Amino acid sequence: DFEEIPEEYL
Amino acid sequence: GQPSVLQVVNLPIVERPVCKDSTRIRITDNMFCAGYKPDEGKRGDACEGDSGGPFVMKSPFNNRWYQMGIVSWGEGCDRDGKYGFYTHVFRLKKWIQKVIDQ
Amino acid sequence: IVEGSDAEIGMSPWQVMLFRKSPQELLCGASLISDRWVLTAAHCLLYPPWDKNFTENDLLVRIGKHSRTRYERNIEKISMLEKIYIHPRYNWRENLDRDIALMKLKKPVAFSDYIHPVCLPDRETAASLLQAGYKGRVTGWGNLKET
Amino acid sequence: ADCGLRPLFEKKSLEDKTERELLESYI
Ligand SMILES: N=C(N)N1CC=C(CCNC(=O)[C@@H]2C[C@@H]3CC[C@@H](O)C[C@@H]3N2C(=O)[C@@H](Cc2ccccc2)NC(=O)[C@H](O)Cc2ccccc2)C1
Ligand SMILES: *[C@@H]1O[C@H](CO)[C@@H](O)[C@H](O)[C@H]1NC(C)=O
Ligand code: NA
Ligand code: NA
Repeated sequence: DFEEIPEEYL
Repeated sequence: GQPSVLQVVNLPIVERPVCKDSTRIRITDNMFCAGYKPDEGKRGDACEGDSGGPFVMKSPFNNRWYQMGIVSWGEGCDRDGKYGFYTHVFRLKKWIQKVIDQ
Repeated sequence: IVEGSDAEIGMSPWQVMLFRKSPQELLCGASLISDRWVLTAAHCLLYPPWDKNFTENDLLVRIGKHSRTRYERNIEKISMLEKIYIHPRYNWRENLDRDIALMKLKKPVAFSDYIHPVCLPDRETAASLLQAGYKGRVTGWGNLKET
Repeated sequence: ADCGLRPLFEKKSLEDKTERELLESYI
């Protein structure tokens, strides 16, 4: 249930 | 079961004899335990997922926060007669400095 | 944290979240001690009995957070690990003696209202504050209950 | 050299809701 983090962070 | 935001709790450091007598696990000088005793009423304890987190104290001398421990282990969570065990940061500071000095 | 309370904003600016890449989940708590060093428990990274042996690439550290699950845009900072250092004498075979590990960040993290390092004690500090009866503070995004 | 001083608290001279509890225990 963790919100997706920016793609830049691998 | 899971908090929506960061949780916090203040807990008193416990006497070594009491820590030792609360568990079957062998305690070493690189550990210390904290938490309220059954007759103190107040509760609180770290638990699964908190591992690695800091146990800090605020100095009344220079008013800075110091990390004295790291959440390490415990038998259950917030059980009467049981305490939270933390890695003794100062005891392992030579190693810390050695690594950072590289 | 069991029987605790909601932390205030900026209350623990040194709190760090060890985040697992895949599956994306909370791994452990940790702490910021300088712009490039994070302190945590050794058993968060290494525990052979369960076949746990994380490498730098398996995780990320999220700093400046408050909310557990949300990506706190413009507030939290996510760093990659350059290297992991586990205490050579960490005793995972028995009692987790010397349960400590350091993680060096690839790039320094910029401090802010929500990101700031905690101090490490010196002898006198430890001696005077580490006494039975004295209270410390523990923080984290772990279980609210044992079961 | 600014370790342990929180931007939103000590730096601004504001106390959090329970830090006093810690101070009180250090008898
Ligand atoms: N501050 C607190 N309370 N805590 C707890 C967790 C943390 C932080 C998280 N840290 C842990 O969980 C560590 C990791 C260690 C290795 C992996 C696994 O075996 C669990 C072991 N841990 C325990 O605390 C043991 C006691 C132990 C100490 C040293 C060597 C071996 C065992 N407790 C239990 O297994 C159950 O709690 C027992 C149990 C209780 C109730 C019901 C079922 C099982 C801090
Ligand atoms: C952990 O994994 C690393 C990388 O594969 C390896 O070098 C090290 O020996 C392993 N340690 C243990 C206890 O498995
Ligand atoms: Na015992
Ligand atoms: Na208890």
